[PDB]
Amino acid sequence: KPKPPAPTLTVVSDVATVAMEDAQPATAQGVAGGETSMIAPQEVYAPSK
Amino acid sequence: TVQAATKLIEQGHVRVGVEEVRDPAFLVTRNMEDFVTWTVGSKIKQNIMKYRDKLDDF
Amino acid sequence: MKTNFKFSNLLGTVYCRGNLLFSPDGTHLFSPVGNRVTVFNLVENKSYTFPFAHRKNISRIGLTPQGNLLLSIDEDGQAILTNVPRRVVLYHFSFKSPVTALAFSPSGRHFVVGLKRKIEVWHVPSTPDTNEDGDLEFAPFVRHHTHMQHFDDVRHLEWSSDSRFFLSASKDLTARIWSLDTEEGFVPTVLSGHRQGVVGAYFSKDQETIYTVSKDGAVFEWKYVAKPGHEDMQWRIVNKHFFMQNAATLRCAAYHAESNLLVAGFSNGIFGLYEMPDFNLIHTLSISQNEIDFVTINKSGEWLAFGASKLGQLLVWEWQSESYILKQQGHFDAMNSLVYSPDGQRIVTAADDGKIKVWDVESGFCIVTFTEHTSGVTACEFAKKGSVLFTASLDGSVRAWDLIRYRNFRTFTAPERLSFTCMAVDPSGEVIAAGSIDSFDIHIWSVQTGQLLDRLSGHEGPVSSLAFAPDGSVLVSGSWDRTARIWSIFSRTQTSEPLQLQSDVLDVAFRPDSKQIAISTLDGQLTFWSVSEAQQVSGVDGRRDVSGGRRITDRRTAANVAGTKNFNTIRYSMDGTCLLAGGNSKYICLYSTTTMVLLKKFTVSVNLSLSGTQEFLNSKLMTEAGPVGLLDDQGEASDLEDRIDRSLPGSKRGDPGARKKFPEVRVSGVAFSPTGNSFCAASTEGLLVYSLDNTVQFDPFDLNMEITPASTLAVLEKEKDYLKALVMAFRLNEAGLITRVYQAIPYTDIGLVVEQFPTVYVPRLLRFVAAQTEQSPHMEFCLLWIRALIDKHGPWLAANRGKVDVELRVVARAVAKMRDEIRRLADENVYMVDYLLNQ
Amino acid sequence: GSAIFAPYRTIGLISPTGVPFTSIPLGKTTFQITTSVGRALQTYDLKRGLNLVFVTRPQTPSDITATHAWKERVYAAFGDPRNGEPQGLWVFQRGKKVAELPLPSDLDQPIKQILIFGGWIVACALTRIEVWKAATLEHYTTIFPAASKKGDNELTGGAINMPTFLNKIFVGRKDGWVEIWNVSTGKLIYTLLPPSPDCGAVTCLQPTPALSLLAIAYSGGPLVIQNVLTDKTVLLLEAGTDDAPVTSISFRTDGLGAGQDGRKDGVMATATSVSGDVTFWDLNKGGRIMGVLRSAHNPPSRHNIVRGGISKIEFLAGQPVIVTSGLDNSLKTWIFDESPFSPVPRILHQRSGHAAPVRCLHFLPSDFDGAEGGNKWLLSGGKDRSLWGWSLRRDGQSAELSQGAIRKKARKMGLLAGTTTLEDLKAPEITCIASSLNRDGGMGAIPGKQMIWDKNAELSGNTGWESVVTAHKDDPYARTWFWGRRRAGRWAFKTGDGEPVSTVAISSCGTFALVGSTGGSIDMFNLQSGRHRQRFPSRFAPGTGRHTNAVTGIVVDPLNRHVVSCSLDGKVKFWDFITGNLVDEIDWAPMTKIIGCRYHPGNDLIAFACDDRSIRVVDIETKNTIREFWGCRGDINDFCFSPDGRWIVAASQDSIIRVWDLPTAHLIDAFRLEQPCTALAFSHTGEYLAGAMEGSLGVQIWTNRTLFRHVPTRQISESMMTLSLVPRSRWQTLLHIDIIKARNKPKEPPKAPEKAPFFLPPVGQNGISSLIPQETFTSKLLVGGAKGDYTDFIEHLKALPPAAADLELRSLSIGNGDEATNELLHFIRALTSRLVARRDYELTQAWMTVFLRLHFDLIMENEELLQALGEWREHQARERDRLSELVGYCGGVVSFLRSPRT
Amino acid sequence: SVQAVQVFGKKKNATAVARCVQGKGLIKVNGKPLKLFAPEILRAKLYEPILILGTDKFADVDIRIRVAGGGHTSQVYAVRQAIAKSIVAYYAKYVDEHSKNLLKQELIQFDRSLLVADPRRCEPKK
RNA sequence: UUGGGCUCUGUGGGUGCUUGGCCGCUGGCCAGACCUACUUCAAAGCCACCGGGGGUACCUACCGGUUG
Repeated sequence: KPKPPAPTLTVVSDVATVAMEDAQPATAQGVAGGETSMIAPQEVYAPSK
Repeated sequence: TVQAATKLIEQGHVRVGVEEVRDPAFLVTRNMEDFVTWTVGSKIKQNIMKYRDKLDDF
Repeated sequence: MKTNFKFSNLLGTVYCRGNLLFSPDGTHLFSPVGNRVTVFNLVENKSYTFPFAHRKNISRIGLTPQGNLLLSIDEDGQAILTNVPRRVVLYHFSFKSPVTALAFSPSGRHFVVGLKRKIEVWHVPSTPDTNEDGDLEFAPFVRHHTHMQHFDDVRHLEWSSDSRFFLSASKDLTARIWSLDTEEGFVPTVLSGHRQGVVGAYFSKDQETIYTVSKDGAVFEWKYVAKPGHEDMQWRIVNKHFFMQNAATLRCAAYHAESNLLVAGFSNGIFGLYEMPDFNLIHTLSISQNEIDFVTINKSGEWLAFGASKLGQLLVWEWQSESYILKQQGHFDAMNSLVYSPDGQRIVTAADDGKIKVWDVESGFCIVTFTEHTSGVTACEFAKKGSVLFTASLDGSVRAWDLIRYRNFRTFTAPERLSFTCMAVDPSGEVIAAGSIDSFDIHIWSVQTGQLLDRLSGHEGPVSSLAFAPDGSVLVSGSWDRTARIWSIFSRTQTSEPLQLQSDVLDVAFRPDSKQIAISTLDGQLTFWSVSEAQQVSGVDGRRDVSGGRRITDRRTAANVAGTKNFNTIRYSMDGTCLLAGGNSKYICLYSTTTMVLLKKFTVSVNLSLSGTQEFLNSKLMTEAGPVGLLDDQGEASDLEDRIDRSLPGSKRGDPGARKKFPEVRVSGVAFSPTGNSFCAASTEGLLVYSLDNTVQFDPFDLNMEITPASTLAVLEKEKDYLKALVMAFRLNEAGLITRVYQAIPYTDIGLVVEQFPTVYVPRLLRFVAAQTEQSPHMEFCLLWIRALIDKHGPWLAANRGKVDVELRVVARAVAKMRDEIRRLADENVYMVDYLLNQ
Repeated sequence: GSAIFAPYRTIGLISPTGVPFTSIPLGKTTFQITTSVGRALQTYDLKRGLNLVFVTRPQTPSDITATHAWKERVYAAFGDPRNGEPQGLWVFQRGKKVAELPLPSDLDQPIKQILIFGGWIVACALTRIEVWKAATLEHYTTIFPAASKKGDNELTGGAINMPTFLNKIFVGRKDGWVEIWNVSTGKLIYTLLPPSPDCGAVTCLQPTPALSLLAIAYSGGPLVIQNVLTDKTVLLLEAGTDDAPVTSISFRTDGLGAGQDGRKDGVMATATSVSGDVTFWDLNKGGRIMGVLRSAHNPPSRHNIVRGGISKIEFLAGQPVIVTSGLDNSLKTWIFDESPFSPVPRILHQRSGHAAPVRCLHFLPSDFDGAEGGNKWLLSGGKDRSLWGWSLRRDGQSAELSQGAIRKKARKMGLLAGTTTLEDLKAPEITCIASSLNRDGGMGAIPGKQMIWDKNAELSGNTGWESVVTAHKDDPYARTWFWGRRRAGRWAFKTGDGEPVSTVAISSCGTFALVGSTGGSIDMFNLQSGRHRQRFPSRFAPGTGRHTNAVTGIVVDPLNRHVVSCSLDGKVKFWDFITGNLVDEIDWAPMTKIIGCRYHPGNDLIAFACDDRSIRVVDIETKNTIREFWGCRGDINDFCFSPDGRWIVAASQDSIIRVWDLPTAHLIDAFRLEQPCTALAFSHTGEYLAGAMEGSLGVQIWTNRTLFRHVPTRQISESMMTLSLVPRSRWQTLLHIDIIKARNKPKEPPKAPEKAPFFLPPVGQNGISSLIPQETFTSKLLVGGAKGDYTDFIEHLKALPPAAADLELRSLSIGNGDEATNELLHFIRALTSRLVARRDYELTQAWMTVFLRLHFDLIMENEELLQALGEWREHQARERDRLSELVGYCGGVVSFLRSPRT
Repeated sequence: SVQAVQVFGKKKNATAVARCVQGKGLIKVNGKPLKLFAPEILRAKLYEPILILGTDKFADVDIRIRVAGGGHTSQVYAVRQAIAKSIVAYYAKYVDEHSKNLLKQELIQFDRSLLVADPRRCEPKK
């Protein structure tokens, strides 16, 4: 039995999927690949009270 | 006797889960004592079925 | 289908116990894995693998500085040389020693090799590539000089730049200078003075000073000056200094002589580099927790290459830019499972070490690592979208990643803490099915909300392998309670139908036509059922059809031996007509699903480090001390970090000590590919990616007697009956000809020929247009093709929809590549330019 | 010569000439036994088994008559000058020539033997001795013996050396005389005659271990040993008959082995070449006989095909081994023991080959892709009735296949001394073989020993059963063979008709084996059980497809669906296997007569050799002929496809090999051979081709120069918006080159010291990279814009690496504000030009996006570019409209096809 | 030596031991022969394995069968099962395993129960 | 098919792609030969695995002192 789940937080950035990947001379990803921000519009903003 | 048990599992009639086991230090935790049983094509298992008279040849 | 799968490339393991190389062109990287050598072309992201495969693992890789020729040597000294640009293997040759040291002269006329003590220099062989009217010789090498002037292991050799002298750096604190041929004003000479054996020794550019770099981190520069008493001169040291690495030795040492700068990697996994003749420290950094096994340098001298043995951990480091060129990490405990992607582009693996990683098929790289799980990671799967991935791992968490934002947008866990051995997902991308091994219950969670839905139950044992029928109507379980179990869930009754078997289950599969299931049980036989009428329709007993055995400490005969006689994992053909099935064995089997006979049998590995790769061991391996591959050879190690054994007594599964000398070969997973034509197998040789071999084999479809390539060209050019030419070209089924005519015909008659084309041939046609759309640059033309094709044969295509399933998928991925490839840029550019036009 | 194959090796042969072998001791341990293949020399270690140490390259243009071994080197005299062939003498060392020698010009004599001593080398040709200084390798002089008779002058016997004499050699004559020659000044110094001149011609002579004591052997029957300085007889032996002359002897030099107690010394061995039995004398009391190794080699016979006869015998020095070789391709070694005293020795190595030309050849299929490949085991069925698993890899793991204890059954019969012969006791000469190794489990297949050819299943069905079927000459049984145990197996089927077997093929699954009779019966056995599954036909019209004529050329479709039967006369019948019935016949009866079939799996291909000198290839899936090849002028001997399907190769009786490129239906290769080839074969990797000739025993093996180097031969004989080839990767990193640099930075930074060493040493090519090729790209663009053709600058922009490209594009400007000066505007014009040329749309949009991204402010600040911008915009609008319309249309309808039912 | 195959078959509470060895060819039940032991209508259900298999298979071996437990129709299905698993096991262990696999194909494709005592336990609709 | 058979016990190749035996090795030696000379200058540092709790007078390691 592994362990009870202890809650863990982990931060992500605003930079892109290419920043998430590892290191290599090319990005594999396409051209529309790269301009996605790793977070969602919700994350950058939602209207709220 | 645990000597003769070592001899068996060194020849390899003794399965765990679904694998066979050679390493005679495979520390059987309590969830696996219920599972560690005899292997597929074993003269031993066929001997047991011989004595208790169900010896399926299939 | 056309089932002739020659060995296409290795993949997913990235460095073995070996020596790195550059093409002299400065772009391609040679590196050894297992017993094959892969090349990474760096400029275009590409990799491939040669068609040879030694027996033992690679130990040395040397190149001809011309570039075309390669010699790679294994442990125990077996040797193979190949021509590179035409990737064929030329020769096999046996040193009588287990090789350690190797270098070719820059002149490319001889090479030197250092065996355990003996030093050798042989010629280079005249290649059939190089002579105009040439042949394979019998004895391809001719042995020029030997040298027994030397007292221990000979661990590095290096030529001069004028290809006339060479340096031998020993393991007995000595170096020696050696003449190629008998010079006049010369004596072959020694150089001594270190404290722990030298690793490198090299000439200067102006070949007067020579450097040595010796294992306790002591670099000595030597000049040939007079003795301190002034005809009489002497090789002595002009000066010396030490790397100030506190607490290790260096193992690896290399140095560019043109640009006069030196690099040294140490046991603490840091390396440094230095502007040499003045001895200033350029910089240094730590790469990896383990250590450095080998360093080598660009021919131009811009790039540095590190190979770290104990992990994957290749990295190539540009130094003056203080930047990585690449940082790759092949796995380091075995691979429990894998899948392809519904892209078809790339495949995802999940190891038992803790990392999961996404390999690209082209360009040999793990594009992505995730390390969110803390334990061994069993099975991995894809929802039909191919953008969400599901892993299930021993820590008790089913993690659910997204792959277009790269984050685990859920995790799951059972209430009482369990350890999922197996899982899958509904192809909806909406429901996850997991199966433990502690509690037998099979859980089902909602993707869209995450909170638990239903603990299915019914099982007299742990549930062993799970899958959804690809339509999504049926969940199928197999458990070790001798039983397989049809769970129909999404019906309003959530019903269950049993299926009694003969013994325990091991792996399940479906047919893309969702009517048929294939379950692979423990006696080893496959049983094939139709789902609706739950009746068994076929069976294959394949025990002798898979037994290959005789491991170390396997004291049954290779025939009798238990536990190598079952398929650990089967998988269906994308065309839906052939099983593939591999497991704890030596062999992968390939079965016909209807005729039930064996199509094909592949061996997984020729290697001999691994145990079960040959079904009989040999007498002269066996000693009066048991098998020789059981001696705890740890005592004869030079490093304390290699003398310790931090092992565990008796852990088969994940134990960090990694005693790991001589392991098994288990075909732990297989997977076809969603473009057909290729499949793969996850093994502890890394990962092997087989494909069909079309172009190397002539195959007529249904030929005639009058259809020659010249006949096709004639009716193409003079007669110009383009339809007839095309159908003859496909009928002949050869790549270059079909290419030629396809390029030839006009883009106005295209509608004519496709409207008159025959629909039996049309799917193979679709495939060919897909290949052209991808790799040939005649894009707009290929698009006119695909337009006319579907516009002419829609309702027939929609009528079958399944008999062409791979052709559909490949054309869809092709126009997706084109789509995301160009039209984003087109729209973005016209929008931007419209804006700046409008101020 | 050939335009494809180069003769790589005459494999399968150890000693086919009468040639005296040679053996140089080495170390205190090892011996080199070196014999002539017949084109090159070969050397064999003795201690490391008899594994092939060296072969010689290049081969010589003639037969090799003479060879000898000195310090390490081997001297090879070749060439019969009396008939055309040029001759000569070469020095190899480690198998490559290190020297040649000057020969006498006036040398019309083939050269018998070489002999090396003092510092001189000695050549005995036919009647005339030449000598060389071996130190400088120079012809010293030439010796000539004289006689009254052209009989009497002939240099037979030989010429050896007295162990301790000085520069003297010993020659024997055709007359019974022996002549001592001081070779220093070239002077006949003594002559000796034999007692009882009824003895005719000295046959062989050899110096004893004793001092000054020589053994001359006359054809007339006596041996004699003499004090070669007192010329007194020491021993005389009636040791040969006038029919059987002693032709090579060798003395033991050990110290023990005589006097009926093994302790005393003086044992010698004598050999003829009219028998194959060697003889051992104990010299001690008066020279008694002590024994006969009866039939060490095969006994020679003139009426028999089986070659025999014994070449030479050496007692190697100091040790009781004694090496024999004969004619029949066999090199054996024998040894005396001690503690049982042995009159005759026992065998302690042997290496053999055939005794006749190789009749059939067959590569073994792939050990799937494992250790073999396909090219390790070439199987040879040989007219001395054997079957040989040849290695091509390690030529000491080639093993004969045993038919059971054939040698023992002979020696308990009487076939050895003098009712048949040994090859008659074997199984008869082999017609054609066929194999599989799906289920030959290697060695421990069926543990315990199992009977042979006799006419249980848990244990077989675990490991592996018989795997190589073989049809013999005239026996209506068809034999089986284990391949895992190298031995004969336990099944030997009849025909059902009783007629002799014609051919036999085997399943893909290795289970079934079908035999093909000359009566027309086609029977099927299940091999593992020795049983009889299906007869063809069993019991179009069922129960009737019976072949009238001989059935040659069956093969299994690899699904076990069809069998395909080839009659001798007439027709090919595809049978439904599992029924046992005729499905479809095709008929070429009234014009042709098919002799054989070759089948290609994986492509559903059959080839037929038919008696009109034609080869008809039919694709079995479509049951109609696809090719018919017309090249043969002789009767087709053998023919086989290469596993690519690209070639079909044949050699007829016309001593000519032809090769057709199959799909092009053309004649690629054709060449002539010294003997017509009697069996070709092709390995399963496309690499090697095997062939066997007629008369020489042992095969030739060729490689595939087409596979290794591109050969451009095809000589039929008689006797619209495209893109560019840029790595899409390369422009992909060009598009995104900021963030890839950000990620290829490491997270931890390197540890620079405080005193950073300024002015890092120069790298790359001249301070810049190695990937920028070498000849002011500003000058390039400006000169294209001064001109109109931007193509040089453009292909150069293709020719940049990504970082240099990005750097070049960021280093653009307006400059002086004059119209001709702005990199920006002229770049825009370049892109327009590329678009209207419709060439590099991809790279166009790429450079467009990046350039706009990095120049937006200035081009907003100006408008003199913006007009050409709008022109570009229009062209872009048209092109993107057309293209995006096409691609979106297509991708959408393809989605709709993949998933219609929503 | 003397070949032996000893097989089981089973149903709700019948138990069918059957031994199959080399012989003339007879087929027996408890000590009485085959066409006689039954509720005299179900003898087709007894015959079914011989009639799928063709008797030219069966003319090698001898099949004793014992039975007990349960009612008639239980016994009957048991005997057909032990017949079949008998003759396929004897083909497994003393003639070619290829004839085993082909025979198993004929049998299973006819019906499953003829080789597998696929039993009935209780699991309704939960 | 003019002896048969079991069982045991030796030797030889094989059971991994064929480049020689030896030595003070660019040569020699396999019958071996010569056998002891020659010298400017000791050293750079670090780490280096015994099962847990426990006592510690003596030995030791260290750290800080003290006279001479």
